[PDB]
Amino acid sequence: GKSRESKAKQSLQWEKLVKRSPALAEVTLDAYERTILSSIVTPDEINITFQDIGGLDPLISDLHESVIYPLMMPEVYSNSPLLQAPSGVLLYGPPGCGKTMLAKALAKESGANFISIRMSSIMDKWYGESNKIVDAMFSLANKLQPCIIFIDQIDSFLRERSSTDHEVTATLKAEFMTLWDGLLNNGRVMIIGATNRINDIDDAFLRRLPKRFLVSLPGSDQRYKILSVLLKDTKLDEDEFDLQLIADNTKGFSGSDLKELCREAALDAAKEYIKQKRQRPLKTKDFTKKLR
Amino acid sequence: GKSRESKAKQSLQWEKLVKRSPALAEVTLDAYERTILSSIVTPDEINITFQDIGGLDPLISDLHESVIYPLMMPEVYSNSPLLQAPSGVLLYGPPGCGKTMLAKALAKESGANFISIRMSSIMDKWYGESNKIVDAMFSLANKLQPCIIFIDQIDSFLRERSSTDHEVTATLKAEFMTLWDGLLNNGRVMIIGATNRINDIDDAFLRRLPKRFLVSLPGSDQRYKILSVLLKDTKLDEDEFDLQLIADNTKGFSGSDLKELCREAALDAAKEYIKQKRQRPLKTKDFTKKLR
Amino acid sequence: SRESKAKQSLQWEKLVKRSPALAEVTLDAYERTILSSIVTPDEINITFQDIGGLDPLISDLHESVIYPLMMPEVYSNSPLLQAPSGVLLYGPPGCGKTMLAKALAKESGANFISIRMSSIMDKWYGESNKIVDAMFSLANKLQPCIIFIDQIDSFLRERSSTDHEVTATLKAEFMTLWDGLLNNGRVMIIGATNRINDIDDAFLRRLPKRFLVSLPGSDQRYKILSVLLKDTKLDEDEFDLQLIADNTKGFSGSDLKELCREAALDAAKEYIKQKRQKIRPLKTKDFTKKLRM
Amino acid sequence: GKSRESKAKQSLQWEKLVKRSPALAEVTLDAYERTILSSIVTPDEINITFQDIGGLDPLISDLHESVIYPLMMPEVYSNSPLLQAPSGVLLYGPPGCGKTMLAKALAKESGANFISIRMSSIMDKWYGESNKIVDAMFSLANKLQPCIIFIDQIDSFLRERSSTDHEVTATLKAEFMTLWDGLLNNGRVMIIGATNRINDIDDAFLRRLPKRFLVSLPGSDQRYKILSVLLKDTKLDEDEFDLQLIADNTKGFSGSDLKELCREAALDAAKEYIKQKRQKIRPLKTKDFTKKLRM
Amino acid sequence: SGKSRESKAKQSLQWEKLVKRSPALAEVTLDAYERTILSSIVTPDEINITFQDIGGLDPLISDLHESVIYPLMMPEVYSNSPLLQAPSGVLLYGPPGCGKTMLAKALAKESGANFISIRMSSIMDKWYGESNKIVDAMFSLANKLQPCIIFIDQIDSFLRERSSTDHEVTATLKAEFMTLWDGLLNNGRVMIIGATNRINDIDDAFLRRLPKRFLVSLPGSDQRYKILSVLLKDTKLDEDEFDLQLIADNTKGFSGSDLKELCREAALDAAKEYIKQKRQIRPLKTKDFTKKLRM
Amino acid sequence: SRESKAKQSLQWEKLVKRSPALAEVTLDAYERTILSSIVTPDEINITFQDIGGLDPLISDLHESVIYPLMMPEVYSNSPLLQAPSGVLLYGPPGCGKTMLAKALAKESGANFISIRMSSIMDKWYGESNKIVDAMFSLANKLQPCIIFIDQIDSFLRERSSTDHEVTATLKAEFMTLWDGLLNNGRVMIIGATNRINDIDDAFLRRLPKRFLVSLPGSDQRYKILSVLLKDTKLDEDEFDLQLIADNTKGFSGSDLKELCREAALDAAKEYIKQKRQIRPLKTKDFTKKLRM
Ligand SMILES: Nc1ncnc2c1ncn2[C@@H]1O[C@H](COP(=O)(O)OP(=O)(O)OP(=O)(O)O)[C@@H](O)[C@H]1O
Ligand SMILES: Nc1ncnc2c1ncn2[C@@H]1O[C@H](COP(=O)(O)OP(=O)(O)OP(=O)(O)O)[C@@H](O)[C@H]1O
Ligand SMILES: Nc1ncnc2c1ncn2[C@@H]1O[C@H](COP(=O)(O)OP(=O)(O)OP(=O)(O)O)[C@@H](O)[C@H]1O
Ligand SMILES: Nc1ncnc2c1ncn2[C@@H]1O[C@H](COP(=O)(O)OP(=O)(O)OP(=O)(O)O)[C@@H](O)[C@H]1O
Ligand SMILES: Nc1ncnc2c1ncn2[C@@H]1O[C@H](COP(=O)(O)OP(=O)(O)OP(=O)(O)O)[C@@H](O)[C@H]1O
Ligand SMILES: [Mg+2]
Ligand SMILES: [Mg+2]
Ligand SMILES: [Mg+2]
Ligand SMILES: [Mg+2]
Ligand SMILES: [Mg+2]
Repeated sequence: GKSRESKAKQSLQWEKLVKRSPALAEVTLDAYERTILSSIVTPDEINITFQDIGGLDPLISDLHESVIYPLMMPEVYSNSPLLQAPSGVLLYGPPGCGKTMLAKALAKESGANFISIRMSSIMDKWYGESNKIVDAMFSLANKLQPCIIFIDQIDSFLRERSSTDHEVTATLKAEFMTLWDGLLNNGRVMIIGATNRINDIDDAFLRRLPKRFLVSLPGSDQRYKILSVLLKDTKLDEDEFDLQLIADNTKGFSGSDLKELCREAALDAAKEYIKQKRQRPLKTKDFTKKLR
Repeated sequence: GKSRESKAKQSLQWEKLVKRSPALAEVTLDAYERTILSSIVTPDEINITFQDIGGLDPLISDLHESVIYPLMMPEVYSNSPLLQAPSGVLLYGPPGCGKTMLAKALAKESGANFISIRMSSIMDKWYGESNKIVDAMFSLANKLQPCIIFIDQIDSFLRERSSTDHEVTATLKAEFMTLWDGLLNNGRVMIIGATNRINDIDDAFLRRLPKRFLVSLPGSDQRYKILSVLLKDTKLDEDEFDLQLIADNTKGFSGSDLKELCREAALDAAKEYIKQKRQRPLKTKDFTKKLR
Repeated sequence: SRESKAKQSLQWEKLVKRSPALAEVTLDAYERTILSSIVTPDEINITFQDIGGLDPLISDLHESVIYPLMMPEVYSNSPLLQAPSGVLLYGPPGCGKTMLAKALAKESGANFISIRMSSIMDKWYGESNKIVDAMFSLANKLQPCIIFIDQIDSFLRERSSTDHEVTATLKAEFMTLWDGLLNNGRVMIIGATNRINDIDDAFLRRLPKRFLVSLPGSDQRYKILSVLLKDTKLDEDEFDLQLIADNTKGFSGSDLKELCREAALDAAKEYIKQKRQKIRPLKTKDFTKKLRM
Repeated sequence: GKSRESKAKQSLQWEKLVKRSPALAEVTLDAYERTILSSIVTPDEINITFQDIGGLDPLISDLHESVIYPLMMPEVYSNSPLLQAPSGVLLYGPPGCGKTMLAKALAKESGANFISIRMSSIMDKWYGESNKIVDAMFSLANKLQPCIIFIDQIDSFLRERSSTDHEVTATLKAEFMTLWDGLLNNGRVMIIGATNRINDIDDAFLRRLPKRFLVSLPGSDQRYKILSVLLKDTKLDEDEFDLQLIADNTKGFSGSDLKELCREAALDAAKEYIKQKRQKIRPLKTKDFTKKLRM
Repeated sequence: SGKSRESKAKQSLQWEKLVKRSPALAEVTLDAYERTILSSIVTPDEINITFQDIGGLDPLISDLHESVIYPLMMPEVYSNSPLLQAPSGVLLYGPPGCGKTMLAKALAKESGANFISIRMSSIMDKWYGESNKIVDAMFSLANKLQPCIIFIDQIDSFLRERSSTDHEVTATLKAEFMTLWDGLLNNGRVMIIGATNRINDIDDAFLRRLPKRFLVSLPGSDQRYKILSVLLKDTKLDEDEFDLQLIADNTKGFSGSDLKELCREAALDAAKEYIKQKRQIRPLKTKDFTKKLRM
Repeated sequence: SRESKAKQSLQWEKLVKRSPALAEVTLDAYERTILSSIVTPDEINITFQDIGGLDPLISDLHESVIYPLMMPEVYSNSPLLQAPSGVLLYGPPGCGKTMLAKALAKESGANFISIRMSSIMDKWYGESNKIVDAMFSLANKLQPCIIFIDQIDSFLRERSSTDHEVTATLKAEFMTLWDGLLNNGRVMIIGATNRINDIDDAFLRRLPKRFLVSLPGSDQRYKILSVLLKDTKLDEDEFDLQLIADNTKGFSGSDLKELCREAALDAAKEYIKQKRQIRPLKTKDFTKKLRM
């Protein structure tokens, strides 16, 4: 971290990481390892928990029973070597499905050390430093034993390797595959991404993500569930309000669609509250006015 | 390089190598040689042996009798000047079929001093350091005479040279090409590489890897073999389990996909046991349920 | 590195024993650094007779390169008969450029500087340039000399504005000493490359003699297979090398060497297993089964 | 000497050392040994005690039992020869975490003779004078049998040797390695060093510092203890003031940062009192500390 | 080290100024290197800049006063709490030309502390170990002249982030500076004050030693108005045509030095006729500055 | 210095006690201040059997150094068996080189001159050359003599124009005096360096015999732990030394001494607390202090 504020952020992240577990006090880091630590996200920083995300009850339960307990509880799962947590985890679906919120909840509830690295922080201007950054990132995730590495926009980073791509990026991707699944066995390291398209991911990179969570468009019951959890603690009508009519009228709708519709429905009456304040339950009419 | 932890790791690996071969104690190493010494994998670090490999028995036997025995038994093969070890070995194939585990078994059981090198330790930002590091790698391999230098993801390291290549990468590849096969002949040093796109490798580098092993997608009997060696030391149903149906129904399944399928079957089979422990024999239904 | 200094002393002693006139020659520090890369004929295991399929190329290389350089009294009558200032061995990979390089290091008798870019490069400022200058000065001091740069398409790559300042200064210094105001003695630069087009034009000019080590023909491949299978037991009746040479279309010398090694291993696997507890004669089925045919 | 203040300080330090140890009056010193004696630090000069350090009580106790007591009392540990004091001690860690506070506590509370030699008194422009200075430093430490040679910022003095190093520096480092752990066995001399860049120290010098104390950035409980120690003999509010929150949100703050925060908090608390006095002190509050603090 | 007759005379003159400034300073004596440092001191007579000559930094000037100057110069007022003492170091960092050396000059003249404005050429020396002795004598002299502020202009170069590639004298010099700045021996009323543009260039251990940090940022609209009003003092201005407010709005992104140059160009263009008459004054107007301003 | 003169008289008296025929030898003032820095056997408390893990090196050092220097008649039959004029106990730090020097000082019986560079360099011009000349003259006069220069790498560093003129003429004088030492008297210069490469090659070739004291092996570390833990009470069953030896990867002799010291302190801290108002040493006390 060249910047002083980056160094301060690194110190804050390291102090919080030591606070979460004192077993990291004796662990000594490298310079690029501290640079990777700069992006480490702590559970207190994340606001979204697994209780916040709804409608994906089969997917949330699958995520729990196949990731959280296999990784954080090796004592329980140590009966066989096949019961370990997988090398990678994939989340794929259409845009606007709240996969980033799923990653936030997967960071928080688990309490696993989380690195939310990006393509920009990995690439460095000097020659050969992107590979060293990737190596120190994997070394840090090995040092922080119950750690999850998260990459958002994984389709760009795990993009298929061709002959027309930049040599720095191809070398970086090959180094990433070497450290991800190579001779040197990783610790309890799980790489996690959210992609709009699964075809963009390389087949070798698709191999390193053996479990894929289809964050599919919610079904009618699941649309109702997400409408309920994204209208929580919203001052609405007790008698007139009916979520099922909105769920039936919203066919082929994503989470972002319902989120923006609820946002507009709240704002149009917040305006009237401001108007009265210058000198509060809603109704169906706001929701169904948008519906046609 | 000059880091305290890296120096301790280099001393540990050198002590392990001296323990493996008492004759190695009297040899001397340069500073760059000590630097590349940190990339050496000792047999104890690898948890995968040759017998953990299934479905590649013809490949295992051919690789032994054509790669390991000519290299590690030179007195036996010294009867003819055409029985030496190949100057290079390429393990290429579709992802999952086990090239990395081939290299793991070679690191554990061949008895050769292994050098698992990634690109990050090779590339250096300073001018002329990467070429000296490659020269030191080859000199160290020559000094530890039955050595193996393994480059996972060798396609990016040995890509087809172009005018658009970075100068340091191009000079790096040319220096590697020179030391690999030049006037100053190497000892019993062999470069083993792993890749998926064999055509991505340079033609003059594919020449230096003559003994190429096509680790292709396993067949039905092969897939039965990986399913059997994956499900060892695990409780199975005596009558209900029918692994032949699982092997036949896993159409187009790589080794890693097979491992993930086995792990998922074990998880849904032992969910109840894990729930009981937090406060189940495997059957055909567990495997076929995750199978599609 | 003490190994480097010991190597320099050993090669200097070898060159002094080879040429008594070299004893009184004094060298600078960077000259000794280059002297670390001197290749003596004792380090090369291969003579010119082991290169087969290039006999016209070998003879022409001799008459145009080795004889005009090693014996200047024979060619001194006419000034046009001077040995070339550079030689390029370009072609497809595996056809035998380093074969001729090792043979020139062994049998020509010229002092050999098989330099690599690891020795030429230096992290400190103004050190790579002085290393190249001392390389040329040392080659001038060891008056019949051959400087070899394997994979020369990288050292002498086409110059661009994106090139590093130290490497641009390096290539310019190489150009200046290669053919500048102060002409060299009997110093000839020899290079090998897979990509001749990547070499700079101002360097391709400085390599006037160009040997195209092309892909071997049928008779050439027969010569390579006869050379590689020398001192190896062959079947008098079954084994016929002409069929094998004809069948191996588009095979370089390295591919033929790998075919010979694999065939010998397949033939002698039973001998190997007996040793684990004579060599079987090599047959045409043994070679042809491995080959695609 | 070559300076009136230097000679006066030499005489004063020698008198203090003679008063501390009556048997030291019979010991004669060389001119270079007197120049080293000019750098003797007595406890009366140091104002920090071990009680003035907070958040390092496990480290303070470990340092005591492994360094101070094995050196100060050898009769308790003399039942076995393996209980002797370490030859060197390295206090390494990020800056501002209390390494020189521990050094001051070692100077005052431990009771060992303390030399806080600086790199100016060691280096000399002449030939061989620096090496004679180092040799006399080690001889003086041996004469003052329970000595501690403290060298603040030992990373620069004991940096990795190289050909680029001046010949006097390389000769100096070789002389230090010879006297420190070489053919002649030292007395109860311990070389205590503080640094921020442990990796800069030579490996051959690092082996001569076998006891290593890592003074890292303070934790939340450590920050609370440090703030409680720093805010002693102050007027604090009985109900408004609460140190726990303030220790909580000062993430990544070293001891120096906490001292600065307390300093500016005291200044802005008393600002009205100074305004009155220039023409009592307001008790400190949590809003006062968190106003200067950036949260 | 190296001394000259003119340098000796300058040191003698500075010593006379110090003795006249404080009678108790006459009884102390100095070393040769202390006298060398004496040449780098600054008296209020040599400075023509007052704290009233700085515009736009009035809250920063008041904060600097209350947190820096008053605790250092009247410890009797602040002696009720030990946490009221002056900071060990103060960093004046910001974009270039914003007024850091203006603040330092006003500090040297109006605060009244013995000011040592040291430059990098007086510290470095080719001879071995002379830089460390120069720094040691600098700190000893600053302790001798008890209220003392040591100014290192462009302190980023002196206190740059240490690395293994640093010269042995540079690294030893910086380690000696860190040892004396805050080490075993507590400094007296000595404060090291440094101006810089590259705060990020400074090592973390040095930034630890400069806890009070002042950001002299680029001036705002009101700040630019105050700077222009200060610069245009004792210069005739048009009663009606001049409008400093509009000028202040249009000079966006200007530092104090840029505004000084704008005023210089405007004044020269105004007085060109007067200079033509003198070779063989018009009051300043808005168009004078506007013809140069590039809004 | 009066103390220096007292030390000189004490050393000369001890030498006269060691060799009765040595009383006749006359001294110069430079020879006296050289004599001030020599070491007698009683000052050394380290004996050859106090060094563990170096018994092959102990025997080689004996047969090539101790006997040829002490018994010249026996080994004068072949010039190869004669004592070399230069011995270099080089190796990694903390492996026993200066302990080997201490044992050579105490057990040889040869007059050991352990000089330091503080006694050789001098500010006055020409005094250092007289010091070195008197050193070699005293080595001549004390007929069995070993000039031990601890850290000879700094003395014998590569000559450069940046070095002082006095340093250059000192190195020239030392080369002049060192050459001709073969077959003229029995004087051998013993050096001990961490970094052999720092030695100037012209001075390096004056040391033909080289002893590599490398990092100890597992068996050597077991022997070192056995030697260090002598006259110390150990548990009969709970204490196994081979576990400590195998767990101390890359540990030098100094590091092993520190580990034993801290383990003994940790085990005896309860007895120390009782005394201020000994437990047998066990494997657990080592392993809690040790890192696995
Ligand atoms: N022959 C085999 N025997 C047993 N298990 C196998 C075999 N091949 C693959 N596997 C299983 O599949 C996984 C394959 O991982 P491996 O590291 O071999 O893939 P890879 O070679 O890195 O793939 P890629 O081509 O994407 O680089 C292993 O974890 C292993 O459990
Ligand atoms: N003309 C030849 N005669 C005999 N053997 C040959 C010939 N050409 C190649 N070979 C065999 O092939 C092997 C490799 O040849 P060589 O090393 O000359 O290729 P190369 O020129 O280095 O390839 P590249 O052009 O990629 O650098 C040699 O060991 C040699 O045994
Ligand atoms: N553990 C602590 N307990 C109480 N106060 C502390 C502690 N650590 C630091 N401080 C306060 O912070 C200031 C830091 O001074 P200190 O001597 O620790 O710095 P230093 O160790 O010299 O710096 P460096 O780490 O760069 O050598 C001290 O004045 C002290 O008041
Ligand atoms: N706040 C201000 N009020 C009035 N004039 C100012 C102010 N700041 C700067 N100036 C004018 O700008 C000129 C330069 O300011 P100063 O010398 O403080 O910059 P500096 O801090 O030395 O810059 P650098 O960062 O490049 O060292 C001064 O002569 C002054 O006239
Ligand atoms: N081979 C060994 N056998 C027994 N004890 C050893 C051995 N090596 C080291 N030790 C112990 O560790 C300590 C190491 O100090 P020693 O003087 O041997 O190091 P050194 O030779 O000075 O190393 P360097 O010169 O590289 O600093 C010794 O006091 C000794 O007690
Ligand atoms: Mg792979
Ligand atoms: Mg070639
Ligand atoms: Mg300090
Ligand atoms: Mg300035
Ligand atoms: Mg030693």
